[PDB]
Amino acid sequence: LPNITILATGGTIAGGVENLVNAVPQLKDIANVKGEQVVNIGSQDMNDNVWLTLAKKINTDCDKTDGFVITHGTDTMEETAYFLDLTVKCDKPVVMVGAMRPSTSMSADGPFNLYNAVVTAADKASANRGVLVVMNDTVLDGRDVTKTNTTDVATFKSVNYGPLGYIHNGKIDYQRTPARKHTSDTPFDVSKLNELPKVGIVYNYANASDLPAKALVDAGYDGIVSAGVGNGNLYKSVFDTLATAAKTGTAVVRSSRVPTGATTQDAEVDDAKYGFVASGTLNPQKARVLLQLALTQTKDPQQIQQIFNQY
Amino acid sequence: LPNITILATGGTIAGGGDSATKSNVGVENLVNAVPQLKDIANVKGEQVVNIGSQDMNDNVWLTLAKKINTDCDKTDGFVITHGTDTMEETAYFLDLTVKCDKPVVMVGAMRPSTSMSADGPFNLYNAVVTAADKASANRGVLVVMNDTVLDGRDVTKTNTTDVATFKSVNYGPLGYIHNGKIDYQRTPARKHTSDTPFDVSKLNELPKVGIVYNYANASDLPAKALVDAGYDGIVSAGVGNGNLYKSVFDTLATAAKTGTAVVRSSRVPTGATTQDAEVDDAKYGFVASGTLNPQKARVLLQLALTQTKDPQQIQQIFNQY
Amino acid sequence: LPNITILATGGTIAGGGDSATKSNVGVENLVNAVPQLKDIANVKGEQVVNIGSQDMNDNVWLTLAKKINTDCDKTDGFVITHGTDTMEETAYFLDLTVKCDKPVVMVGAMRPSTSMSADGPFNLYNAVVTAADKASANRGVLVVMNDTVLDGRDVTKTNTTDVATFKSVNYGPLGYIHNGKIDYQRTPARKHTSDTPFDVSKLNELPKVGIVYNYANASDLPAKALVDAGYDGIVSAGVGNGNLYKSVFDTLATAAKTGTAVVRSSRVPTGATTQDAEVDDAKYGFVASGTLNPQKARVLLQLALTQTKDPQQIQQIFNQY
Amino acid sequence: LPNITILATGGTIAGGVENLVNAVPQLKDIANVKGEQVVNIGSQDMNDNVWLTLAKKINTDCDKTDGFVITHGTDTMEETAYFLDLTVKCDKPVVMVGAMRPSTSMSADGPFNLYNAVVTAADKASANRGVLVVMNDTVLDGRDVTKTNTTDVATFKSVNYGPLGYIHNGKIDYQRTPARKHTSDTPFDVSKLNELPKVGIVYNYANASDLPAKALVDAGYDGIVSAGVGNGNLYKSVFDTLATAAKTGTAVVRSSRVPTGATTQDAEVDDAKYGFVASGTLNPQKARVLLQLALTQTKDPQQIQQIFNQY
Repeated sequence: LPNITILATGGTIAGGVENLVNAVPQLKDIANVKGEQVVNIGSQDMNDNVWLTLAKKINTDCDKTDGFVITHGTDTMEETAYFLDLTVKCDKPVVMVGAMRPSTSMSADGPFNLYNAVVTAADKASANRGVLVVMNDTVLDGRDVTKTNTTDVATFKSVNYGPLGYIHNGKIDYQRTPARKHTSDTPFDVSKLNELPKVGIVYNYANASDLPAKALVDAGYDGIVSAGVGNGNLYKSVFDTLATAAKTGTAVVRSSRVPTGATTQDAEVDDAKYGFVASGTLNPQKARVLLQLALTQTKDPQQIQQIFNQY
Repeated sequence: LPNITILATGGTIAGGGDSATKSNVGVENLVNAVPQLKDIANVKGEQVVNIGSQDMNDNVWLTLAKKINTDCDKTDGFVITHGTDTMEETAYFLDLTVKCDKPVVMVGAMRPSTSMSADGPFNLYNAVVTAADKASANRGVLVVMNDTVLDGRDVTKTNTTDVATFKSVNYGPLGYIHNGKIDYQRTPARKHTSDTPFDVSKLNELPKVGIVYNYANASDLPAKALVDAGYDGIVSAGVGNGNLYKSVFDTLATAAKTGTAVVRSSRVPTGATTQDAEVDDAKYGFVASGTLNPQKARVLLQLALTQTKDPQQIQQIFNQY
Repeated sequence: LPNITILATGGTIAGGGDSATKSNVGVENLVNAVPQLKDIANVKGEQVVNIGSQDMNDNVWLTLAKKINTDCDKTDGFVITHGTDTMEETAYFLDLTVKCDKPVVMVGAMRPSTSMSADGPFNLYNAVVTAADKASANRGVLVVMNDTVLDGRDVTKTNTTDVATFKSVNYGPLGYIHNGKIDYQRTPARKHTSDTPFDVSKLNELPKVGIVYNYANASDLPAKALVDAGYDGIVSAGVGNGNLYKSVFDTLATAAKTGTAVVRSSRVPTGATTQDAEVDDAKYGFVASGTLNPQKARVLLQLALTQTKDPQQIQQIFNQY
Repeated sequence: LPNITILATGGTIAGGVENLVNAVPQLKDIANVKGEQVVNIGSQDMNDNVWLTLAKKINTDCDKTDGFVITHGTDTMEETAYFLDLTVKCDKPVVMVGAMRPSTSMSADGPFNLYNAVVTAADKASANRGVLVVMNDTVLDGRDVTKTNTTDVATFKSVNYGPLGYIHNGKIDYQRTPARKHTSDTPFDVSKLNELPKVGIVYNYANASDLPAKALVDAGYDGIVSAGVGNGNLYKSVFDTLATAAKTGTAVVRSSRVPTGATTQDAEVDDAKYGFVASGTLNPQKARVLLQLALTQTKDPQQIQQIFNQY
């Protein structure tokens, strides 16, 4: 059976980490499982330092195991998954998993989610598909996956392009793979980084204040992601503040608060005139992930736009 | 035929039929752009304001509510043409502040009126059908898009470009439109229009309420900037079931005990931010938004703050409207 | 605490808590498999029948309706445990024939009770919560699955394996359940339970109604076989908005003028099969099903045929229930 | 500009076929369009003879054009699309398109759907993705696409695995391609066939009659697809009739009336014992398509099951 490493970032999702094989004994029939506690935080407190720790650990320990499962809180799992999708260089499956119900609650979803995550990490067909999220019997790619509902066990969906495969009786039928470049096909190399460029997110809505945007600019933030209205549009005072900042060198990415679809180039904002970048199907928190990593390579809006077109 | 007033807030959502007859109009041309409006209503148009909906603001909201409430006895129903980007916010504001019980229907277009297969003309026709239907009364303010009647509280823009973008993502639509007929199977249970206490006829401004986003390694600077500006309320677009990044939590905990109303909503597009989850709202003086997303929670918080600053009373408001 | 009766129609959807105490139950063990039922209700269980729901039939339907109507005054609410494959059919049959106004809630499980992360226990808990809630009365027969309360008319199985499969795909759910509390925001407008004329207490059989599928190059032999057997009604699972393959159309046109009731439904999983579309129903004597899918249209057609054979009166029934 | 052939099977969807460039003049700016009327029927009357005509025409005329657009009624478009997905051997885009509103109705969707279908057929990136359906600004694969709503212009969706790309301003961002084998990677060759094996569909529901199933068996049908309940289950009397028929050599495929998900092997029916085949994510009408073509190659249930696992 394959050697699978479980990297935990918080509390247990079934039934500490070295006792998962006794909480889910059926794991022993599909893998030899070894567990390590990397951090212990709630995922609402996820941060850049944990991201760097996780990427470096996977890239360092790749040769010591056949696949990785990362147990993670659901709140920010979609952000961590995409960060690792862009920075992991390991050739072996990396699978993120969580639980929408507490492990001690009735009909807890964690045990079977963990089982199916280990199935996915052990499947030779899972390799070269990027970093994966496995939730509710489904294999999802780290780029498009997002939390769609605040409480449903079925909350995680790839809302623009769909799942990669479904799991039944411990077997996966993969019918899709992400076309955007991931893992060893990206230039992002965080092995020597102690920190990431500073990128914040501002919301747009009727009568929106420019004060949040101005505060990030005044703090010297390297980039700002706009959660715009509709197809990435901005309330006038927010636009004005971000347009001035882009002329001073702040990177500005237009995303959307709208939960599906793409913030497109060639719409109602002349991005080239203002020095802005359109996020495509990346939602604001995912756009932040790629913008931070883009800013490790370049500050030029045309080159950042090309990054947002390839990854 | 019913008298229907169209209130325009921006550009035309339907064009055509405007060839001149003299050798030598705007909203008044809609009866020529969509000539079959004649079959279903007596239409009169007024241009209230002309702005893109990404620049929607409190002043336009107050103008619309006051106009509808003042002109209720002069017409049988209202249609408001509005940009799609913030329609869901205006719809809910009017849902809470309109006291006319005659139908008020909002409508827009996801394709330009000059484009191939423009959706505006048929959307406008169906909006007038809805405003003319006696069965549409007493259901609150409505949004009519893509052959569907949606209630103003739950309706939201779900896709950046699709003509089918507007959905009531938690509780579903009220009715579907086919061949100019509506089969209504639902009505909102939350209190609306004349069953709310919100009365803005005499108000010239609304309490200041801003929105902050949560994500990994979120800065507290947006929240701090609102607090420094003396904002009356702050809505948090939380992660998951309304949770907060530690730095943002710290600032909002301070703000809630120092005279700021704090509502926990969620960046997650469906589902409720609940009480009795993983944030002790009673300890911190916070309010949970329920199924109201951040921009909709801002609407209700602004209006709540015209009545009260007490967090327990604001929570009751968020449990009733 | 309310008295809640559980009527089981098959295997247990929750297990455990059954260790013996003597050195030397089935549905009666559910209070041990889900011990927190004690916190919310006084539960008594009866095994009505024991079958897989793919073998559901008219006799079980009649038994359930009669039992609920007979035992209504002996309890405060009912929960029916049922297989998922045909739950949506039984739910609608009971929605039309139950005359008790106390809550009747159906519940099932998409994972075996012995499996990892089995959904049955929490589904049953939430079903009892719903049946015990005074607010659940007068909303018709309900289905409670995956923390959601769904009305029996619109609820359908949308996925072959997902625990979240049951959805009200046209008009949405009535309420969501969190921490043992329901926030109801909707109720069905179509007439149900004591507002219908359908009374099956004295009936030992139901009219014969079959379903035929439409597709490219569809054979007329299924339809002809029903007609030859003297079926009282035939439901067509049409293509698109209720359309029929030419050979099937020919047979059903003949059947409708020769004493068979013919209802046009659709294999398409959401939306209505409408009147005034591309099938002249008046000319052919057909009835359009609206949002009722084929198996749900069969339920209403069977019951319509206990009252009338007249296609105009059956159409009115399909417009009211 | 590319040469695009429009093959019409019914009435016009914009504004006969030789006049589409004047109904949608913007087509002239993206392609040189030539139109042919192959048949003129409503798609509710679609049939095997039209399917054979279309496949042979595309395979014969492949060298004479750069891509194909087929105008088709929406009712059975998902069946024709999958038939062609399995039988077209041409290396050039084949794109199906229709309209949910009449061409003479307000806000008719046909004109822009046709424009976007020609965009897709002209895009070099559309090749080698199988037969496509283009509806409501979206490119969908012929296998998974299905009509989800009776009237909505947005009705067509790939409900299990998602779309291949979205179209904005005449440009497509493809992020997916079907993994199941299609077009020139299948063995199905209809170039010399005058007819297809007889395959019918029976519905399952409470108290279901076995008489439809028995009628198809008595007519000597080569195959029967069951629209089962849940995960492909059958009402007892239908099961019994189909089990007896399978022992006599009738091919029997279990599908489901449930609109998403897979009728799986290793569930509540012992397919190997009874000689049945599980359809996977193919719905009943799509399962019929593949079963008919399977039966041109083999009558053995294990070999038919392998076909349903590869195509």
